[PDB]
This record gives sequence, structure tokens and C-alpha cells, in this order.
Amino acid sequence: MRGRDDDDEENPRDPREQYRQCQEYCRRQGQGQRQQQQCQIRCEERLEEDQRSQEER
Repeated sequence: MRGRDDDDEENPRDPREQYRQCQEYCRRQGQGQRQQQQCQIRCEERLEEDQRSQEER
């Protein structure tokens, strides 16, 4: 774009902290490699999904 948009800018909140939370939850509850992929994937979309929503308030 001619100017600078906010889509290419990182959100003020740290996504890593909540991402780490998913990893702890998944390991604590669940069994098998297949489930490990399932918990990480769901959290990944949600993580990106959360930033799109934006909550400045």
C-alpha cells in the first residue's frame, strides 16, 4: 500500500505468554503424538484469531 497499514504491525500484547499456556495445558492433559498436534493447532488458530479481533479497550 502507498501508506503504512496496521495489519503488518505486531499487537501490543505478547502472544507468546498465552501460547505457552496452551502447551502446559496440552502436556498436562492428553496422551499420544496425534493429540499433541491437535492441541497445538487449535491454539495456533485461536492465537492468530485473537490478534485479528483487537482489544485496545
